[PDB]
Amino acid sequence: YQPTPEDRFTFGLWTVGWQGRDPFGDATRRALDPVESVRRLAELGAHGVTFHDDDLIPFGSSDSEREEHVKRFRQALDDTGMKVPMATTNLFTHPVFKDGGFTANDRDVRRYALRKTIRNIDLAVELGAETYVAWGGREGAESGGAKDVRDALDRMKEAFDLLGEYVTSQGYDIRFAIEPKPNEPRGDILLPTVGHALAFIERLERPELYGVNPEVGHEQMAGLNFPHGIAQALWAGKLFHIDLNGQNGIKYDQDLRFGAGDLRAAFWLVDLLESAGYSGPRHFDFKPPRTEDFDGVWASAAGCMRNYLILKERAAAFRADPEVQEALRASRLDELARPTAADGLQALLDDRSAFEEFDVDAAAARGMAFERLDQLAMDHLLGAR
Amino acid sequence: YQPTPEDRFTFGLWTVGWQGRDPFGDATRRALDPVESVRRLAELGAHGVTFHDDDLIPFGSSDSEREEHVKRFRQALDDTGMKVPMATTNLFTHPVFKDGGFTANDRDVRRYALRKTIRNIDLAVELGAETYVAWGGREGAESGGAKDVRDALDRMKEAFDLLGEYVTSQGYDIRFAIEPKPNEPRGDILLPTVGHALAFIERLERPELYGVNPEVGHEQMAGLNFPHGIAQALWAGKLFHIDLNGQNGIKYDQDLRFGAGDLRAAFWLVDLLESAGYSGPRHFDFKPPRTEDFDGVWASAAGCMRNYLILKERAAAFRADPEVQEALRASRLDELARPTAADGLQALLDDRSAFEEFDVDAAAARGMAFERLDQLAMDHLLGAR
Amino acid sequence: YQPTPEDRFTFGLWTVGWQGRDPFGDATRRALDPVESVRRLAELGAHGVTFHDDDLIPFGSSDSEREEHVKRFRQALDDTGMKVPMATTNLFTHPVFKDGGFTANDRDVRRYALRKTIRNIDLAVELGAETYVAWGGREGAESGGAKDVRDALDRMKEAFDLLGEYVTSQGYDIRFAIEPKPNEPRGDILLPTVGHALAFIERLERPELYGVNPEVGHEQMAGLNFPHGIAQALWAGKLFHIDLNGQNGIKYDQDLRFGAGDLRAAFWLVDLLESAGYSGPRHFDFKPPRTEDFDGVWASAAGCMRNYLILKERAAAFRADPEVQEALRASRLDELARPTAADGLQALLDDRSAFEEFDVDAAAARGMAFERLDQLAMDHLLGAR
Amino acid sequence: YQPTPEDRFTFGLWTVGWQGRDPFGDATRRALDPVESVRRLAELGAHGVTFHDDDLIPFGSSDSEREEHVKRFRQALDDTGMKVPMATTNLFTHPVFKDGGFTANDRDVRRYALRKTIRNIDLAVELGAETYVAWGGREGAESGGAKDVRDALDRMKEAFDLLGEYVTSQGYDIRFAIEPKPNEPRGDILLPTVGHALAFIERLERPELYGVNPEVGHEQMAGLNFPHGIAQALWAGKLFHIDLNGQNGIKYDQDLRFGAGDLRAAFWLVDLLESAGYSGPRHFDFKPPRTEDFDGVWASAAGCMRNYLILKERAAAFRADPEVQEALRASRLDELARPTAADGLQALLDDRSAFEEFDVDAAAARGMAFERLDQLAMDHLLGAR
Ligand SMILES: [Mn+2]
Ligand SMILES: [Mn+2]
Ligand SMILES: [Mn+2]
Ligand SMILES: [Mn+2]
Ligand SMILES: [Mn+2]
Ligand SMILES: [Mn+2]
Ligand SMILES: [Mn+2]
Ligand SMILES: [Mn+2]
Repeated sequence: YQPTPEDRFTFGLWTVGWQGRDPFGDATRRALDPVESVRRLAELGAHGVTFHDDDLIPFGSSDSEREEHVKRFRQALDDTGMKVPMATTNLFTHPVFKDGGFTANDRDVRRYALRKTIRNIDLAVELGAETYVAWGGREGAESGGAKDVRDALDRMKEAFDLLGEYVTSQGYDIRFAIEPKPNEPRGDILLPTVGHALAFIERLERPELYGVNPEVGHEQMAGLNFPHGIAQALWAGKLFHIDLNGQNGIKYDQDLRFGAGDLRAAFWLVDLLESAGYSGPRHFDFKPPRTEDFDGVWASAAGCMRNYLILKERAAAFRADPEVQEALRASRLDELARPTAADGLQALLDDRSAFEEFDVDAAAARGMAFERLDQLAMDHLLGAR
Repeated sequence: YQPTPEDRFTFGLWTVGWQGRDPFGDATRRALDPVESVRRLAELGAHGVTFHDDDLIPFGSSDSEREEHVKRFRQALDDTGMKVPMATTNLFTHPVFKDGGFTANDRDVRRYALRKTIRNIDLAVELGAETYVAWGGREGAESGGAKDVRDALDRMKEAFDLLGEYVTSQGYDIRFAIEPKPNEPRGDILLPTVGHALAFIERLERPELYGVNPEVGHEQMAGLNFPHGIAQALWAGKLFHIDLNGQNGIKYDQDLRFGAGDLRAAFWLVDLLESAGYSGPRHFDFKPPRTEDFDGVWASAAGCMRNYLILKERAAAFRADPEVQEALRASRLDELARPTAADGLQALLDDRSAFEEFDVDAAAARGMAFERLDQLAMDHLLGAR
Repeated sequence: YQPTPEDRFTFGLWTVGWQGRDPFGDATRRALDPVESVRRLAELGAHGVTFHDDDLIPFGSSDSEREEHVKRFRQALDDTGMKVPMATTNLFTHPVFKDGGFTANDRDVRRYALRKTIRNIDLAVELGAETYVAWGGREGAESGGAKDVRDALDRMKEAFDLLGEYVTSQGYDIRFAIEPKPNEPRGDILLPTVGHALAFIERLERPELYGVNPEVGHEQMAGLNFPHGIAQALWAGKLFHIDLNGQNGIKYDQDLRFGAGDLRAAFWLVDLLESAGYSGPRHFDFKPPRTEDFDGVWASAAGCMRNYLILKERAAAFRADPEVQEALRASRLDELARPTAADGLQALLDDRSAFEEFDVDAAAARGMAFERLDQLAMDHLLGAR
Repeated sequence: YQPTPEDRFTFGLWTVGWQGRDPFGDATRRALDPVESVRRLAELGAHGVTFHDDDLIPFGSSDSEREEHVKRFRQALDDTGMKVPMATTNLFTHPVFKDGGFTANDRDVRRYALRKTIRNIDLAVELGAETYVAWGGREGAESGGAKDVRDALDRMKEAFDLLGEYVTSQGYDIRFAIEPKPNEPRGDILLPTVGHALAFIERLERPELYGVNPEVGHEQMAGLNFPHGIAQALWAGKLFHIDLNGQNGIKYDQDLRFGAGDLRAAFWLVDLLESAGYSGPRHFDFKPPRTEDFDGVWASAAGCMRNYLILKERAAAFRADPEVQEALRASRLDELARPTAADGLQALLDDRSAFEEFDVDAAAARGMAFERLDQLAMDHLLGAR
């Protein structure tokens, strides 16, 4: 279960570089040099890294400081052949963004947010990012009066439309991926799920330019089925990127290493991604627990990729197993793929077998055989076949 | 706080009619005659009633039995002047639907589900329904292998497309409203939130024919902000109908009377509906707790309407209060309503005041004054102003 | 992973015998004869069965009907050598119990609840039950005014004290196990967690007679760590019995087969039970999903026991692995077992190494190595060592 | 609704003093001088303030630095007549506590934690604290192997026993209050609910010295009914102190001002505290949202107290209302207060009216009238009576 760069595993600078500050705790680790992160992740078999602007270039950097940070980073990338498939803006950390970036009540803040984003889009393109992620962590409210959500959605559309106009004007190929999260740090965050983000995108001027960057933990913070959400994103053609981590149901965003939290959900996710032929980065947005030293950081990072590869093997064996294939037939997964009424409305209306002469009781009596199928899945996950 | 018909309060037959069977409990109340329900609801100042097919006509009724049930119901409606603004299909109760209606793995069940729906659409239109609701309560899974969600969404789209074709073919004015729910009775339900439903609708052949019927409790079962969800639905022009009730956060679907559960959320919902000039039914999908006799049923129903009317008064008083108008200005709600960059992309890019010359620290230092605003809101809700 | 009776796997009649009625659904399976359940479970390698009074003897049975039901049951038990280690009362299904048994507001209902319980205690003793379970599913409220909880706890203590007096008076060896659940079917249930039940027991007249019967799904309905709860129960000497099943975090009580839901929690539970040398029944309180026919029922039941046995093997291999043993030392699990201050208060106060001369920074710099340990645990669970 | 000192409203230094650092955000406010906090809180009509050691004296202060901080604080207290009814230790912020204080795997950390606590107990007593709170925020785990919970509870008991020995040895009157929290910042925290804490206390050497300090938000993070929890604490005689704030169900710890979050729960809490004649501090552990400037801080703090006083008025009016007294009788709350079987076990056994001759159907038919009662409660809360 050794990762190779062809596996397209990527990590945010901010993941292995998390110093372990939480709402009740000071840092437990010194800052990481992005250069060290690039080299160490390469050694572990990573494909690439990602960054917020402010991960790579300290906020408030001079142009000359900015140049030096980027130069050193590119030297590390060039030396190792590591890629930068995705980049994003920090519109959450600085107190200016305390009521949001794109949907800050203060108009001057909204304009600044856009300029900050646009600057980093340029850098992303220079570094070869195919996807530009937007997580609106500060977009929302703790109280009802604070935020008119219709107005906020107007501002959010305006922002994303302007970003679309910008990339088009520049002839960039980069696409946008909106990252939903239901809450935290805001009491409620706008576009709280994959669903809300997908719906919003349809109302943008150039919807083709926007998809989703769903995160395992985020959907699970709403107690939602992450594989189901990813399925709908795939169905919409909108899975531009994905964030992989672990979460123990409905609490604060834990950002455990992938495979931790809901193990079975991780299995069904990997099954879906591989079955669907998702070709995007397998990106880990995770935090090595602050209990850990740097040995633990790199162990946790390695664990992300290991767990993906184990689950990939087990999902593949599941699908390849003739006993499972028969179980799928027994459960009529194959019938689910048949059109309901390719014969058309009139044919359906005129079909006595579909109502008048439908034996509801015979149909009802048919077991779905789902439990046998699921225990085959369990056996395969646990290598108990 | 006396309800009158022009308040547009409506109830499902299945609400006041709930006999109090739960997963651990037998009925605590005898079945209600729909005729009595109509009469009692009329006396309480209800505008209308709604029904599943199987609430009005017992499943498997003969034509003569069906005619007699509909005859008696129509007489009650005519006697009282009660309206039927909405109806729906029961695609969840009968064992045949144990793996779904429209997305049953069994093709013959999918076809039956459609025929059952179409039959009731005709009756709904006869009785004057402007909205036809679909709650796909059995669409989903308890286990990962049981349901291919991409295939399921293909079948779901086919079903809704066919229903659209049908209403078009008949020259009906009735529109569909998809009712999301995250879980229960399936382990996970497809289209689990307002977001997922809105997204799905955009992929239908005739999206204009479909909106959402969000339920307070359902969004809150995912820990989501219901007012925020309703805001997004309104933003999308897709709030065709709404289900009002109470829920205490993330647990089984409680269907408490409206005002119970999250009282603050109820306030902000009514504020939004009234502000936005929602003109649809105020429909209660609730269950009088099984502790109650019939006196308690009618008390609970009266409570739904009473609570709406109190909250309406308090929300209106909030928005009218000069002190609140000043607080909203202090919190820059007015700035939120102004376009971020009506001067356009190029002007934004060239605006040094938006970046190089933006005083981030001065902006960050401005308090949002949200707490003062919210306490004004609290004072108004509690009548302590 | 073949179960043997020595494994002490037990099932409620109501588990495999669940006909699949849920709050939105009619039965999907015919009723099971307890006699068939005994014989089929025996064939699958079960140790025993359990029952509510009303599972074995239909409510309202004549004495002669009661005698015939029990006679047939005992013939099946005697034929197979199947045991009845636990029994319980149904104080939830009948509408009389709509506001509770022991803490019904109606005093006459409370007295009836006790008499119903006492009758079944006698039967339990006849059948050789070592544990008598009480799940107060109807003890609680949907509204604040309905239930004075101090009064309710007075009534609950009175009831349990009377039950203690009864078993003592009869010289029975049977002990009581209180089963917590946070909600459902009541909006909130009294003694909602293992903690609340443990605390309550300490205030009973004869606390030695009472322990807990924790259920996986129930604790997880409060988003709690079930293994942690079981640890505290073990610490208190109060794990008389346990209910094993699966649950996907915070929603309605799913009662999935054991191993389903939170797989990693199941692993850590089995690790703890085996490590602690828990000698009580491994009891499954689960429901074969209503999607299933009887083939699926028995497959689901078999899966309960299979999953326990796989997890038992993996937990044992984890603990036996010298690499894991070293990881545990690296993480100072062994230091956790050392008394903090066996040298006593004065010694601690006078110990400069404990404050004045404690190098906080050196201590802080020590990594806990928890991530390496946890990935060893993951490898072992998945058989990827 | 003007607060005055005799209302016993108290605030942590860390509440109004919160600089607004969260897991995704830098400070939005400058540090507050405790002297200013004391003065401002006094002007708002606060009774008292509380502190962690490290709120009052910066970690690692010299004796001269410590004396100067305490000197200035004492002067503020003396100037204003503000009391210090409670204090506590910070065993969570410093990296040394990253795996806990009392249940750190590292023995030397456990000993340090105790010495740090004991130092502050002395200061607490000097300043007139009647209660010493312990929130073990770092006691727990993110992973299953990291913490043996039985061993941890052994260490936790040792720690609390030693603290009991200390206060006894010094002849202090101060009592301990353990503050439960289910999670955050640990993945799971030991003693996660009021229940678990109550249970644990019963196993201490001197249980009379220990109660609970429950927090609204903490119980609600497990989706529990806070009033119910407080009722059980009162029942046990263990409500030594209470933390008041707001929380929106199952998510990160929000620490909204009291009255925000679950408003209904706030009502029923105040009703209970006042009815039970709780005489302890009404302490607010809250954070003014980081959106706010200092004007917003003091508004938020004022809101805490205002909301308590409104709810107090409404609860008193509810209980005083003859209509409510009648509704409570109709719902048999008076019957709940009567012993079930003061006639004793034998009399109960011999009472045919309790079984053979009990009319179950007549009992079942009696409505509980809970909905009428609750709507009276709603009317009173909203001032609509
Ligand atoms: Mn996250
Ligand atoms: Mn992410
Ligand atoms: Mn509902
Ligand atoms: Mn509904
Ligand atoms: Mn259960
Ligand atoms: Mn159970
Ligand atoms: Mn808190
Ligand atoms: Mn607190």
